[PDB]
Amino acid sequence: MNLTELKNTPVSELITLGENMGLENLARMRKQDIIFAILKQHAKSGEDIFGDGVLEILQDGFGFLRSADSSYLAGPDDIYVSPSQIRRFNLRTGDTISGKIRPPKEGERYFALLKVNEVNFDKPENARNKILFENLTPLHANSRLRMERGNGSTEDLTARVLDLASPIGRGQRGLIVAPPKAGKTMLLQNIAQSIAYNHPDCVLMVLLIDERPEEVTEMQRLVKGEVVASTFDEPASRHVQVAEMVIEKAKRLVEHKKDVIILLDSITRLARAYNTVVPASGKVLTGGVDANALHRPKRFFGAARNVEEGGSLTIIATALIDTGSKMDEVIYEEFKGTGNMELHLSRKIAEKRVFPAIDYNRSGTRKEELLTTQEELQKMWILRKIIHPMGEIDAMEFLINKLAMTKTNDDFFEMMKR
Amino acid sequence: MNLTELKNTPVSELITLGENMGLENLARMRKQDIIFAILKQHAKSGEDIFGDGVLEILQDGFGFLRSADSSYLAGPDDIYVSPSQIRRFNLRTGDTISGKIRPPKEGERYFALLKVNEVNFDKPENARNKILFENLTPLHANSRLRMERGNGSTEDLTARVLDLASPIGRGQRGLIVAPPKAGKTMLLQNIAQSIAYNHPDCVLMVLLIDERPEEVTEMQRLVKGEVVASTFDEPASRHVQVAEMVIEKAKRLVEHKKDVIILLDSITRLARAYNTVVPASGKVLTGGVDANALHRPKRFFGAARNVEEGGSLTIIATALIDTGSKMDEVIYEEFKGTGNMELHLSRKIAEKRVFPAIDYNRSGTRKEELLTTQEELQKMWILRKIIHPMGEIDAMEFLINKLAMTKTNDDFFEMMKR
Ligand SMILES: Nc1nc2c(ncn2[C@@H]2O[C@H](COP(=O)(O)OP(=O)(O)OP(=O)(O)O)[C@@H](OP(=O)(O)OP(=O)(O)O)[C@H]2O)c(=O)[nH]1
Ligand SMILES: [Mg+2]
Repeated sequence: MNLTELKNTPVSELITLGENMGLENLARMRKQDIIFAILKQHAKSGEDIFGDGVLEILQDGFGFLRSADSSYLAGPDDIYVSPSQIRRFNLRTGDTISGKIRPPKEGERYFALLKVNEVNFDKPENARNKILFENLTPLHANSRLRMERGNGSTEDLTARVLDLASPIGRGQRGLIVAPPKAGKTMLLQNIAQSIAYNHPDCVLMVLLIDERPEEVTEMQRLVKGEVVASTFDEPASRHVQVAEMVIEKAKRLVEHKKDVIILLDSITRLARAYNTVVPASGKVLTGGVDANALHRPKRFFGAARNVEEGGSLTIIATALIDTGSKMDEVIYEEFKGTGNMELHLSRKIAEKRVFPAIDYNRSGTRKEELLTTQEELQKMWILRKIIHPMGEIDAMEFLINKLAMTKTNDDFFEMMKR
Repeated sequence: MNLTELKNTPVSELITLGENMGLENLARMRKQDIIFAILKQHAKSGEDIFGDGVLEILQDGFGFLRSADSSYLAGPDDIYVSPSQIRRFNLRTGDTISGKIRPPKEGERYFALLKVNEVNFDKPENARNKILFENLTPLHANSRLRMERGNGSTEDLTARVLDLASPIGRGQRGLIVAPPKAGKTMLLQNIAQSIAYNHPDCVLMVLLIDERPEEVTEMQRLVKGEVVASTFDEPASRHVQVAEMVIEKAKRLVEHKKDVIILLDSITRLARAYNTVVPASGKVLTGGVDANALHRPKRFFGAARNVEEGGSLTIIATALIDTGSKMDEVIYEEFKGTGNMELHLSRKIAEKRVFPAIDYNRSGTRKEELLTTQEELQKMWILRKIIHPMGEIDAMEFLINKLAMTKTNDDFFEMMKR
């Protein structure tokens, strides 16, 4: 029996399946309780069960395989694995493990792994000789990630506008400056769709911190891939835990020669959660924040890199400014010159209901010549020269108007070449 | 007899009933005590006493059927339900149980439930199979709640202004930012009347926290619905208990595919009560608040959603700003991004005796395309474009002057189009 099959099924179908098996009252308790009871009954039946999850090390030394469909939330059905297994097969937090599951015997409040048959989509033995994450050297991004949809639809307009504004490559550490009511989500959704279509091989995971519960559903419906989020109901501990699990899973994927892309929703929310969770170091920085608090956001953000051996790790993050909270621009002043590429959004442009509201003159990337070719580089340079004089809002209007008349980016290339 | 109808009777009628029943004193006791005495005297002869109430589950195992007449205050007349009944029918806190009761026996001082005949306005068997609230899928609000009644009276001006400014829908999570002496109570009263008029099907509850005793009675005599309040002369535990009972009752009602609307007089007062009642976690933010504390009010605020299966939970809570306290400031600080609808009251417009004192430029709703039609949305955009250059007080004066001339918002749009 497949645990993920039960998890993916709707709750009503789970209740009906349990009632067919029996168990009497099943509707009232949560989904995790339902799946736990159904799994226990099926194990009592005798048939072997196969389950998969993402491993995590707890402070007690034990391992837990959290599930992605629950946004890595601890639950009664969370498989728990002894440190003996971790010693037997070299494992750490973020690893994806699939195998047969032991029924919960006396003293077993959760399910446990009997035999492991898959580690990070690979055999257990082949995971021992892999190299850690930052043992691999950091290298400048060189392989361009093309996120032009190419269908000519209105959705592709923002993708190509950001592409000529500031190209994004594999392994880059992007940064988005998003004032309130600027279209941050309407940009993230398009970026996620472009990544999922143009580059299906790369693993796409979306991390949302301090989000509204209603937006999580639309994010997880629109994005083809893995969406994990922590709403504002959950404490800062949950935000930190989900962020750490996501970054560790990405690092483990990179170590396994996989290419993974992370679309972080907000650096500011993560930094606030980290400031809340960490103990005080005895020194209070400006704005009621801790020096040690700001370190772990840097640890999360700096993992974006183009590994010369196994692939890339791209982390696109968005910054919140002019929110009113002073810790927000404290975090901004911490990350002034950290991102490889920076895209700036403008509130005044968004006021006229013309989108995308970006500042083309400000938005740009460093060492762009590596990602693009010579012709693209000089074309971008002359475009910067010619749209440099006119105002940013008129610049955006002219850009969207001109890209509208052109089917693709090459049509624009030939248009400004004449 | 029925306990609820006895509770609804005035105190003098209760004393007369106790006297003609042949019971002495009953004058200087509280309402609950005289109710208990009357119930005991009638129970000595039987006649199958009835009673209903909202279930509050205590950690010891058993529960109590509180009444909304006393705003769920603990009293001698509360029905006592044993854990056996809570186990036979799956009952959680907030369930509305109605049935016959039995007189207390030797060794017990509370009336006990004898035979349940209604749970959540439904048969117990049907209520046992309901899906839990947490398993329901949140969604963006799409069904509008039109405040305007079209009467043309000067009271409808506030409703029409608010319909133009920040449209609301079933399942919204609204926030009213009100400085002191701006007119929040009158606005809440008007919203309650508009809801009771236009949408009689929705369940309307008005929750007042730390309110003055006279305002409580004013709201109870004005609002056509359920009003539960806890005055300032009560411990913060009382505020916490009342808020939790209200939210649990709302969740149970929503589980039955019902639309529930909750108007919260102050999220700031609720946050203060939670901060007082919660144990200190050792990390204290600016102003003396505990980061652990604000997790509980947020869970109250985050329950507002539009359930995909059916029903919705609208929560319109007022936030107090510029009250002269840093703790209230940080409480509002932690709550900006949670709401999908905001309405900003202005003291500058209030001091000129121009009402409603609504800051039109700084107030709005998120994703208004779903609630309103295309023509309504474009007309609203035209009006916003017209208003935007004006100052807040001039804009509100002009808007109210133009709005009073006609009767309905549609005719106002037609006139402005010309
Ligand atoms: N059709 C279209 N709309 C765009 C586009 N780009 C931006 N927008 C609009 O910009 C708004 C999105 O802003 P968000 O980033 O979602 O809001 P933020 O709070 O900054 O981030 P968050 O969603 O919390 O993570 C939406 O309008 P609101 O009604 O929510 O703003 P309004 O609320 O003023 O009515 C979008 O419709 C685009 O390319 N096409
Ligand atoms: Mg956001």
